[PDB]
Amino acid sequence: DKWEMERTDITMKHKLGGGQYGEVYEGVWKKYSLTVAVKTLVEEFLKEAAVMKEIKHPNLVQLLGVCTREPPFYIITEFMTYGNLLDYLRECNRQEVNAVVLLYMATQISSAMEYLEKKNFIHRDLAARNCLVGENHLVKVADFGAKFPIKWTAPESLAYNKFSIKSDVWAFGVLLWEIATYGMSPYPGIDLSQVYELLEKDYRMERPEGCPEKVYELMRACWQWNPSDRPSFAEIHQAFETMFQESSISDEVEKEL
Amino acid sequence: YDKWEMERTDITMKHKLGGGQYGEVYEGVWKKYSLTVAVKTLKVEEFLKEAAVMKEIKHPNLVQLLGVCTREPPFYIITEFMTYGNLLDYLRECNRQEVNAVVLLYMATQISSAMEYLEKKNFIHRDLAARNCLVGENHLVKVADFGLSRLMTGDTYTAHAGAKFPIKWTAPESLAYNKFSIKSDVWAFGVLLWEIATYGMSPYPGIDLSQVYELLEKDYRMERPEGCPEKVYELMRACWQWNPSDRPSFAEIHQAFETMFQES
Ligand SMILES: Cc1ccc(NC(=O)c2ccc(CN3CCN(C)CC3)cc2)cc1Nc1nccc(-c2cccnc2)n1
Ligand SMILES: Cc1ccc(NC(=O)c2ccc(CN3CCN(C)CC3)cc2)cc1Nc1nccc(-c2cccnc2)n1
Ligand SMILES: CC(=O)NC1=NN(c2ccc(Cl)c(Cl)c2)CC1
Ligand SMILES: CC(=O)NC1=NN(c2ccc(Cl)c(Cl)c2)CC1
Repeated sequence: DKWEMERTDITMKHKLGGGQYGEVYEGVWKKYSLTVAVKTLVEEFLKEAAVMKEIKHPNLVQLLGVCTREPPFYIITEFMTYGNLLDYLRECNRQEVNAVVLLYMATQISSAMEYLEKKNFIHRDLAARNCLVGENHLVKVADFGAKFPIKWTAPESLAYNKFSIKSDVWAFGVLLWEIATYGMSPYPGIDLSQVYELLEKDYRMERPEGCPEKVYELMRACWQWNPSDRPSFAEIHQAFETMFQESSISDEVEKEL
Repeated sequence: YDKWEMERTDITMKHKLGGGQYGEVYEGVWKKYSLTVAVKTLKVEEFLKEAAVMKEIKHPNLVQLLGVCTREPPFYIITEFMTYGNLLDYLRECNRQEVNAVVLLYMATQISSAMEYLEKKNFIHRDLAARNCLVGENHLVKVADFGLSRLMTGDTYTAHAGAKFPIKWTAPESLAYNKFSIKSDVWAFGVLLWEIATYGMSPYPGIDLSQVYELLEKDYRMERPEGCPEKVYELMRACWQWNPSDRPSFAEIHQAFETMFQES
């Protein structure tokens, strides 16, 4: 189909970010001299390729082409010039990447998730390490990959192996906490083998330093024990666009002073 | 239909805002931009007079009209939604180490900037108070007018001159001769300043409404509240000059806050 391209069109450079993403390489799509990202390799691979042709949205990593006729196989996406969000936040300049920016990043991510909610997709591994940063603080959600990230995992997935858009809502709340702490690890110091029983007894992380009340209110809503008591991503996204607009106006008033 | 008219199906109506706190105002969604909005509904000339007034007011610190639905009943007036609600309850509930002196200065500055605009456009507010302001993310403050004398029960509004007045916000010339002007808004702003410095205490605490007029005419004024800076208290007092023409203009008040805010 339209997405198939010759492996010759791509100059495969070297493996991306010290291989921390696995078999994903920096590449050059030669006809356009365009730096791209290339996943190489089995039927899960083709399933991923099949899914990525079905999703398009400003804040989801954009598929550019595939190579699926003979090995080795390629999934080709855009290259995001600032890398993954967790490392960005951990190394950023906090006076440039300030509260208006942090809010902008959460708004974009909730936008991607509302889109996946709308098309009935589930993410299953939402976290800062799975998001990418471009120019102008553009953020796009991606998915790089008995092995959980327990600290991002909703109670019904720990206990019953049930995943849903609502367990992505749970993980979105933890991602908010990652943003608010510029990429600290959640539940600081807490034995991850006791997290399930702590959650069952209504333990949650306290508001991190500097986090706005309403953002923390949304985190706590994301962390409701019942999946059905959690907000939809449409509700979360609406709350963030409304906040982001208020914050942008306040930012301009402040500059004008 | 003019340029503000919007199709009803552009809005998802969700539920009464504050559950009826504000009367026939609903929380809604402007779907195409994923924005929460406030929607005022007619359960008529006065309704459309309000919409017409708001079509002339565009300022960062005033509530912004987004559209109206006037093709068939029920009629809608649509504005933005402010995440943190009204300023009075916000001040009463906030975390004071987060909402500190510089944020209070910032909120007063934004409110004075909105009133300077109303002054320049020759509008009068007539009911300026913390309960009529809204707070948004990143300490945004916007001035609104909810028509609260109709909705609010309690001692805030009391009968006077065949009307309802917030006595403790009302300038003397308005209490006495029912005369309202931008200078009686300047009086109310001084009281609003005192609401801010006290994180939302009721003005003239412990003094009965029956006493307020006589006290003000005999030159009583509220004391500087604990922690309020002296130059901010000086502005309050200038706002509470007995003769309306001795009160400062909102242009002057905003300039004074501008200067203060950048020295901090
Ligand atoms: C090279 C590649 C191959 C495949 C993918 N795929 C995805 O990112 C993805 C996102 C969402 C889904 C949707 N899916 C639906 C169902 N559930 C279960 C899972 C998610 C699937 C794949 C991305 C990439 N891009 C990628 N990968 C790793 C690193 C980088 C990268 C690193 C640094 C700078 N720029 C880019 N870029
Ligand atoms: C939905 C609506 C419809 C109309 C209005 N109108 C005004 O706010 C207003 C402000 C200034 C004037 C100027 N006017 C000029 C002269 N006269 C004398 C008085 C003032 C007129 C109307 C607001 C709203 N918004 C509104 N109403 C109630 C509650 C809320 C609300 C509550 C919580 C969070 N966010 C929003 N929001
Ligand atoms: C160290 C520090 O002060 N962090 C604070 N986090 N803020 C924040 C703003 C918007 C969002 Cl969405 C989130 Cl999650 C957090 C503001 C500043
Ligand atoms: C309880 C308490 O300490 N209140 C004080 N109010 N201050 C204040 C600063 C600027 C302005 Cl414009 C205003 Cl109105 C008040 C600072 C702190």
